[PDB]
Amino acid sequence: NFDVAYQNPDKAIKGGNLKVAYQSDSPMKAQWLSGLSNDATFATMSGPGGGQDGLFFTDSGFKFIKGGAADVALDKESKTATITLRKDLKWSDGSEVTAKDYEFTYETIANPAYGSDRWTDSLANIVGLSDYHTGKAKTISGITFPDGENGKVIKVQFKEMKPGMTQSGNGYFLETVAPYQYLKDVAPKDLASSPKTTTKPLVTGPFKPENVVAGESIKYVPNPYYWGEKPKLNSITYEVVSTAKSVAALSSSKYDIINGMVSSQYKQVKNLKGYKVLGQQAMYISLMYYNLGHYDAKNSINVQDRKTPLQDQNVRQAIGYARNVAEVDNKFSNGLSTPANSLIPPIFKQFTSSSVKGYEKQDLDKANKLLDEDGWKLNKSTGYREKDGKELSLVYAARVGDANAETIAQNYIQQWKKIGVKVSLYNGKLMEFNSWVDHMTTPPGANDWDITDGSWSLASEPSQQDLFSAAAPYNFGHFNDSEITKDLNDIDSAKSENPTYRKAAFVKYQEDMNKKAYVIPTNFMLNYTPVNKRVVGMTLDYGAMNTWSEIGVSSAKLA
Repeated sequence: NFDVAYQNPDKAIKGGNLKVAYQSDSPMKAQWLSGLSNDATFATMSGPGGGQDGLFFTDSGFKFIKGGAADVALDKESKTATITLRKDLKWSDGSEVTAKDYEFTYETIANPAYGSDRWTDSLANIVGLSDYHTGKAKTISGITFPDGENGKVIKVQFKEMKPGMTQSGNGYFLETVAPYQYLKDVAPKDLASSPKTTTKPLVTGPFKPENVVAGESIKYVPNPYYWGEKPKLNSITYEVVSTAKSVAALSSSKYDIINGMVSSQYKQVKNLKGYKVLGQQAMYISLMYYNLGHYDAKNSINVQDRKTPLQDQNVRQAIGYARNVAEVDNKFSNGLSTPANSLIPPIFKQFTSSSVKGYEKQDLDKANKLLDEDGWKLNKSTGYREKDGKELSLVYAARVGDANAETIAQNYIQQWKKIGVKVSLYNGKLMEFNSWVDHMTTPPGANDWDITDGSWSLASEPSQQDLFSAAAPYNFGHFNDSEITKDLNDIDSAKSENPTYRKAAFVKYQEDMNKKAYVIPTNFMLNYTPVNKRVVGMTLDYGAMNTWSEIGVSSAKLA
C-alpha cells in the first residue's frame, strides 16, 4: 500500500527552491571526502552534491550501468577493472576530474596519515594496495593510468576476480573521486578538518554547496559544470531537523521533504493533508539467531560445539514455525514491517525470489508435530515438553528498541508456550542495545543465551560473507555447515560471473539456510518519506539516477 513515486498532476515551474530536512537528534558532521566521512546524516545530505562524488550509475537492482559520471569495465582474463571518466566530468570550480583524482581516493583511505576508518581487507586484493597501506611502498602498483594522471582512464589490477564486482558497493574497488589539485597542499593530518573538505569543498554533482553551516545545514545551488542534465531548481536547502520537531514541521508545511523519519511517527504523518507519503523497501533484514557455539578468534573460525536442544533441526524449525510474525506486524508495525521469506529482501531482484519459503506463516501444528517426532514430549502436569526428563526451556535475549519491543517479545514467548517450550527473557528484561552488541560481538561468545534478535543493513552487493560464513566474527550463533559453506563459496565463484547462475546460487543458499534454520528470517522493512504535494518528479525508485536534476515544484507555495 505504498507508492514509490508521487505523480504530481500539476507541472513544474522553471526554477524554485526546494526545502528538505533530515531527521536527526545529533548534529550533521560535514565531510565531503568519502574516505574521511563517518556520519550517516551528512552522507544522505550530500546527495544533491553528488553523494560524496560517486562515479557510477546503476539499474534498479544496483548493478552498474554505463551512463554516469564514469563507467567501469571488468576483464576477467587480465584481472582488471577499467574506470573511464567522462570527457567533460568536472569539479564545481570548472577543473577537470582526472585519473589522479580517482587514485587519490585510495590514498585518503589507505594512507594512515589521513585518519580514515574505511580501510577494508578487501582492498588488499588490489595489487600493491596493502604495501602502500603498510608504508612498505610509496605508490600503488596495482593502479595505473593508460593516458597518465591528467587522463580520463584508470586501470585497477586485482589478485582475484569476484562476481560482486558488477554491483555497486562491492568494496573490491572504490566509487568516488577526490579533488587532488584542490587538496594537494593540505597536510594529511589536516585534511578532515580543512575548510576545503567541510565548508568549502569541490563537488561533482548537479548542485554544489554554496553555504555550509556546521552541524545544521547546506545551501545548494546549481553546479554550472555538471556533465549531466541541468537541474530545474534554482536551489535546495537541506537542514537537520529533530525527531521532536519533525511532525510539527510537516504540520506547518515547513519542508517539502523530510528524510529519515522513524516508524513510530508514521501514523502521525499518515493523514496530514498537503503531503503524499512514499514508501520503499529497505536494504534491510531482521532475523532470529540460535546459540550454537563459539568463535575461535585465533584460528578465525566458528565452532558449533554448544550444548543445547537447539542443535536439533526439528527444534530450530519448530520454534520458527511457532512465531506469529505476520500477525505481530499487522498489529503494531503499521505496515512498515513485512514478514521475511528469506535473508535477502526482494528489491535485490537478481539475488532472491518470492518462491523461497521460510517462516512467514505461523504453523503451530507443524511445530508441535516436529517436536513430537523428535522425542520432545509434553508433560500434562506442566504445560511443557521434556526429553529424558529434561524440560525444554530456553533463554531469550530480546532487545530494545524497535517500537513495541517489550510487546513483541512477550507475544513470541506466548506462541512458544503453545508449543510446550518455556521461554524467558535474558535477566528478566530487554537488553539495551550497546549491551547486546557487546554480548554478541565479544569472542568467544556467551553460553547464557539461546535465542536472540538481530538485524543488518545490506549493501548494494548483499554479501553474506561477513554475516554467516564460518570465518565470520559476526556469525552470532556460531554455526558451521559444510553445505552452507559450499553455498557461500559458490556465490563468490567464477561461475557466478554469469548472472543467471549467481541468482540460482543465492536462491539455493537462502533455501538451505531456511531448511537448516541456524537462523530464521523475521522481517523486511519499508522506509517512508513525506512529500509535499507541490513537488514534481519525486520518486524513491532505486533505478532513478537523475532525481536531483529531475526534481521540480508546481508552485512557490507549499501545499
